[PDB]
Amino acid sequence: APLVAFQPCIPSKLCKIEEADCKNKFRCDSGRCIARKLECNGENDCGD
Amino acid sequence: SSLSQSYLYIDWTDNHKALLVGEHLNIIVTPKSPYIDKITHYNYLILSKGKIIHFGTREKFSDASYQSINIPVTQNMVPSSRLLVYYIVTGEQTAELV
Amino acid sequence: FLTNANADDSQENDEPCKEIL
Amino acid sequence: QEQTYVISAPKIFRVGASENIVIQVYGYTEAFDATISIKSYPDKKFSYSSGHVHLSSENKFQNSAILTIQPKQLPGGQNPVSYVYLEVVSKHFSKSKR
Amino acid sequence: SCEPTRGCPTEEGCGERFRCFSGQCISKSLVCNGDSDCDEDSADEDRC
Amino acid sequence: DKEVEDCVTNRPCRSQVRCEGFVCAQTGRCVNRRLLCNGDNDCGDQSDE
Ligand SMILES: [Ca+2]
Repeated sequence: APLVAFQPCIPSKLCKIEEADCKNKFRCDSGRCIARKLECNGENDCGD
Repeated sequence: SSLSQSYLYIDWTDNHKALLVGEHLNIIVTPKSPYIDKITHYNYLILSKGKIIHFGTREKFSDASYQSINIPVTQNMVPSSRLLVYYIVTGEQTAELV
Repeated sequence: FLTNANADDSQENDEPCKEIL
Repeated sequence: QEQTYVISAPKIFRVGASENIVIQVYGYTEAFDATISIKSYPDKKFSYSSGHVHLSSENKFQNSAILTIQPKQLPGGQNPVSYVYLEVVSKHFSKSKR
Repeated sequence: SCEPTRGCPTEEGCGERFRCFSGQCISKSLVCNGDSDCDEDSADEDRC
Repeated sequence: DKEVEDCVTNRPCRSQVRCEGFVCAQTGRCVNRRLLCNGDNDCGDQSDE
């Protein structure tokens, strides 16, 4: 049998999560804030 | 920009000159679509201030044209009003709100 | 609107509108 | 996707206003019912207003409910409620939206 | 054969996501990615 | 092992299952409208292209 179980829920609170807003860094489409030196570097450094 | 290339064009001329209270408005609407076999009617909503004040349905005639929007412009419309018209149509499996 | 026919206006957000009539 | 629905509502609900909410269903050939409803958010604990509507060939599978948030039934407090759920329940479907 | 009390459930739509022809939903970042990102018959690659 | 003959018909028929697709000219296949002009024969007898 399973050792952990999950059930749907009607929650009872909001979400307090925040955006990256990551200063000088470059936000990849996956949200990873890679170093600005890697913008147009010619290798895929976002993975994306 | 219909992904299904299915459209609903309101034939009206958008006029800045007012309709008179209680008069019959008569608007044609043409549902051009790949799937006109399935559009047995379109539906319409008349919105005045914030509220959907009238709603209804408009059936296909055998000539492949539809009941026009034939409504008296009743007193609840008087500063201005807005007409919206819509249908859902099916492909073989997919569907689009037009 | 709420519909199962493949759209949701949740993808759109307001502007301080100025188109005039 | 042969069976489908639309519910259409004001962009913002005004508290204390008699908001009218249209329903249209498609692809159905036996009559049924739905309960368009306004509920508290996040929790869905409190139904602020609910209406019960019959969908049939005789209604051309269209209806509307008139629903309101009574100003005193909101929980109030120091910073006021900014969101609410519009829900539908029916045989065949349910969904809700902020 | 039987007359059901309980009704047949509907689909729900892909909303802001791209609907593939199967009924599965994929992110609009994957449309015209140059990969067949919908399983089975790609549709994400159509007429780009 | 079988014999077949024609008749006059006094009964209705509904045999046309419709096609939201495209009806291929020779084969009568209903291809989905996205399959036209893909550079490929989906009708069996090339009619989609
Ligand atoms: Ca083809």
